[PDB]
Amino acid sequence: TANSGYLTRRLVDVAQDLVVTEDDCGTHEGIMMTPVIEGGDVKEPLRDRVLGRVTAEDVLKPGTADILVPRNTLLHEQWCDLLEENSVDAVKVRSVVSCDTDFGVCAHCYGRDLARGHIINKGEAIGVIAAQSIGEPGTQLTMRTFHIGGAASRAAAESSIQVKNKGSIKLSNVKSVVNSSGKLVITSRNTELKLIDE
Amino acid sequence: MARVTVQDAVEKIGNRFDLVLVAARRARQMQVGGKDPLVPEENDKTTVIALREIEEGLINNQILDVRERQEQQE
Amino acid sequence: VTEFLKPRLVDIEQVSSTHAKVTLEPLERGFGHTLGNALRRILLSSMPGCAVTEVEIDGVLHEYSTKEGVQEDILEILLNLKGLAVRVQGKDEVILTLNKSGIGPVTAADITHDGDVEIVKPQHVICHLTDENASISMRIKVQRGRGYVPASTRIPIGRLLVDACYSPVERIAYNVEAARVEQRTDLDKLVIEMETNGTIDPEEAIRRAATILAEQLEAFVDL
Amino acid sequence: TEFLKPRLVDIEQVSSTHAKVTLEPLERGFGHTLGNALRRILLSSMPGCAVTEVEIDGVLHEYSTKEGVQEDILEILLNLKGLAVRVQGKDEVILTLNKSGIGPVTAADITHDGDVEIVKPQHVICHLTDENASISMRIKVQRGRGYVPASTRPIGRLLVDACYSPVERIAYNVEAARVEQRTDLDKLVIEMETNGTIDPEEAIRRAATILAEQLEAFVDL
Amino acid sequence: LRVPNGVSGTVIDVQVFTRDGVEKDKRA
Amino acid sequence: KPLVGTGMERAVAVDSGVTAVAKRGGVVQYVDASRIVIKVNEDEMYPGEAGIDIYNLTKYTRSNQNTCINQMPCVSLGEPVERGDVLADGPSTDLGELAL
Amino acid sequence: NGEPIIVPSQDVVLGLYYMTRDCVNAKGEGMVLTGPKEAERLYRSGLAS
Amino acid sequence: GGLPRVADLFEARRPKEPAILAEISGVERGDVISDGPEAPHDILRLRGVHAVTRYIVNEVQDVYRLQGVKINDKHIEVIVRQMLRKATIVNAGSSDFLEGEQVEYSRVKIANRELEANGKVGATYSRDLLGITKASLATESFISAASFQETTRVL
Amino acid sequence: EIKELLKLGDLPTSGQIRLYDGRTGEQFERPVTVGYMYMLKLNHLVDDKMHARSTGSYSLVTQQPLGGKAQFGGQRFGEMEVWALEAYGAAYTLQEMLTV
Ligand SMILES: [Zn+2]
Repeated sequence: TANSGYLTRRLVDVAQDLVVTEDDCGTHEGIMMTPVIEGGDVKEPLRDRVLGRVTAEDVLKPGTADILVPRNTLLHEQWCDLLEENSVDAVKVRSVVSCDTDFGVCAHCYGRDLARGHIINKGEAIGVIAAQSIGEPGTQLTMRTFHIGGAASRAAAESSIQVKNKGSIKLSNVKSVVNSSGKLVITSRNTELKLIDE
Repeated sequence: MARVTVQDAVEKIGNRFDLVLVAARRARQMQVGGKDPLVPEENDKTTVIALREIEEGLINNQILDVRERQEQQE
Repeated sequence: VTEFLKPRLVDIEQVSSTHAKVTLEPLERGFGHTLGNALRRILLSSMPGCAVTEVEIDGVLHEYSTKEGVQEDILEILLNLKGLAVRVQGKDEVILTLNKSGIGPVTAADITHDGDVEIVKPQHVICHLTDENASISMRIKVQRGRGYVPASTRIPIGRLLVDACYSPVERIAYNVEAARVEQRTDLDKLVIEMETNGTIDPEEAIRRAATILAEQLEAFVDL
Repeated sequence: TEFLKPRLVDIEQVSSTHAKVTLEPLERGFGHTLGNALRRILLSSMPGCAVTEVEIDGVLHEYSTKEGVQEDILEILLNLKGLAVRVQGKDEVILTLNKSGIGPVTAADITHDGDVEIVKPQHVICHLTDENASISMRIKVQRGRGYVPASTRPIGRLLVDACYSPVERIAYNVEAARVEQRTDLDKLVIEMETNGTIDPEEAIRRAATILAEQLEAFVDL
Repeated sequence: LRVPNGVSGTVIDVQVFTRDGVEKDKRA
Repeated sequence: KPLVGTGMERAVAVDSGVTAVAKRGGVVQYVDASRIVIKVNEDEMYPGEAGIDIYNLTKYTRSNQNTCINQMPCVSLGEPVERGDVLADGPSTDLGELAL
Repeated sequence: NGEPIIVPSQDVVLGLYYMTRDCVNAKGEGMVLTGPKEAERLYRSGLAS
Repeated sequence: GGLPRVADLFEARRPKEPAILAEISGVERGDVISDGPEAPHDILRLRGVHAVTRYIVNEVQDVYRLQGVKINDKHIEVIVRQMLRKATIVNAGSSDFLEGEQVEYSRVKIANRELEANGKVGATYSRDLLGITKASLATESFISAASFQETTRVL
Repeated sequence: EIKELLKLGDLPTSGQIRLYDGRTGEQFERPVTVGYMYMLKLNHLVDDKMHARSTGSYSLVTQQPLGGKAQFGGQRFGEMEVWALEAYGAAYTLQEMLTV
């Protein structure tokens, strides 16, 4: 609990200053949100990755020269359903780090504040909220350790890989050699396997 | 209704942090000054009368500023 | 001593014609539950009134059968008849005839009038005739009884039994809150929310239930 | 469309405190309706007598001891709390107890009085262990209902918690019956277990009167 | 004034100590 | 007493020192709410000793945590007494057992 | 995050899914009803499970 | 077992076995030469703030996801932006800053905007990455730094 | 052995009996586990933990209310509570809890 409290205090004291100060800085760049999966089960689908984040650039549907949604708009639940229906892969959204405002952040880049359900107003202390949000789970889950009874939370390591669904195979950033048996033997440290449908 | 939730009260203003309108001027001039409440009191304490007034739509920053200007002249 | 507090019917609020709420304060600690539960059971299971119990339609014989010319299902017809409210003055059992031809809705106004039958809501819908030429002729049995009598418990080749909801009460509920006279907090407040089918007002039903319980208790009281 | 009003058909007394009362005939769905209300009224609203003040000549407070008596003053008060008495026409009465010599000081030692009646003379209050030792107490008995703590209510007067309720256990049951060739009817059998102070029929009639008086208000006006 | 707040009870024991040489007064 | 126990209550109650244990056997000559007097058996008394045992009990003395310490006799007149028998019950004790 | 904080737990869920869970061949199965009010009346009266 | 990884990530501690990244393209910029743990400083100075933000957010979310707790990314992004506030200037330009100095990024931005407004030459700079302790201890205001910790040094 | 002992005393083997609702006199739908269990009253009573202050005495070097129920002192509004008030954006409540 002491380590968790120290981490929380350090986060609060480092990120105490920034507050919303402006409505729209006017920039264009942003980071690219893509869905994340861990071995066959989508932990975070694309819907909640950009739920409440304003679009940066080129969010057009997979149809050439036609735009599904205009620029600099906030994604509601119906907007997210529209994205899911057309199955958009990844979207570029503007974030807090790539903002041009001085001594603070503007309302649009931060996006929707999760407590209220709409876009963030002016004068809300983002930094303290972020620090508390990052700090609470560590100390809470540390305190809740003895509930399980001290049993080891060890999951058996997987010796092999079996694909859940049928699809084409794909190898990304792979350097390999062929042994006598002919099986592809991986010789690169960061070889990744991605399963792609038809 | 108004005692439980102020969502309708803030819908007219549009900013939750702009409660300075409700408290700093309306409730104060009701409590200390001789200003009479608009809506019936219903035995409610002050600061709930004002919230009801903004909820219905009689009190807003422009209206209070205009009224202040009216009592500025003599 | 041998004296207790008397609430004296603090208030009644009418939501609609047949919906109401009644509030009594204060009561002796624990008497609210007794009064509320006794009234609820008596109102829900023992009040007498008249209602439809069986039907006969010449065209049909089976409950799951089908009949052409009507939009509503046979089960829907049975349910609509079950929802009908009737008042009878001086007869135990009544036979009613309903005949209709044309296209459009069929309501309670189309039923042939009898001397003792009174319908509170002619606006009640029975079925819809989407075929212009087709006609419907049917017979309805009305009986006076007590409480709810399901059709499965009870069980005339073409007679279809109807779950008879004789008691005029549609929904009864109660709740107990804490009331306070000066220097006393453990007392009780009773609120009763009631809704009837339109035969009588809820206040009259409450009065009838209280009277029934009083008559039941008349034998043991010394006074 | 006729209601049958029940009547109290017989009373049975298995012991001096355990009794059974039967009501017949009852309509369907009324046995539980009557039984639950009667139980909830009997368990909480019956009147009775209890001990409220005990005064001993040679003591000052409860946290003390007297020479010759085996028990503490606190245990003496706790034993006197369980005394069962009956009073006829007075609200409050005063009883006196005087004893000397070795022996169990029991309820029968209380001076015999015309109107106050003792139910269990074999109930023991204390013990005396010395020939020269002697005890003398005064008791005040009132009438009421419910549980009245001493905190809610001269040096040497000891206040004791009052438990006026004379009823300890109620258990009702509904049984099938054949009264007048009508299978819908049934009978209600109520088992009462008290301290022997209140008669069963009087308690039943008092409960019915209480419920009827409460029901009088439900005639809307 | 001296018995504190809401706690209330019965006085069961009273002890007294006086400095040596000074004669005891009244109750002591 | 605890209806379901482990059998270790007697040892704790006896070795706690809150109870009053009998040093010598005999017969209870006198019992009271604050004293016990035991007539010691013949073979246990000293040649010059009178032959009585006097136990004084503790009545309503506060503890460190402001609780109550009290002792109640659990014997009557004329009862035989052996060595180690529990004469009186201290706080949270019932006939020589730990009762919490 | 977007999830709410006031979520029923413990006894509330215990009652709720017990209300909503079904059983085979209970008392009163296979019956047609007017609406929820009749269902409440049938349950409180004891004519149906 | 995982919280110390989060503390190290937010403190920007050195991996002590850094991976080699090609500083200048010619091999492309940001490529890997010898495999190993990637230091955040190298990722930043070779691929911009966006790549280091992605790296830190992904690593922290990876640590937090096993336990099952859900934290939105914008909070970690705010923290990451809060860490990187200082810059080292490589060419002075027409401004008053001299050689390689650690200065606040906003002051540099207003200085560059003013110089571009007045028809002069702006300054050129590179980011820095600082741990939360170092970033909080090195700010414009000294009251906050004193009230945080290490009161004697700051005072 | 527990089941045999229960069977000896004429009680159900499963240990659960049908209970009835006190207020409505209606049978609970499922059998209920009832029995005898041994309970203790720990020395944390609400009679002693309750406290409240409006205005009393203050410290010397820093004119703030003292701490502790014995001295009739107020509660402490620490750093984390200030962070919570800041996160809500409550600026007047903080200013009254820090100065007035
Ligand atoms: Zn921006």
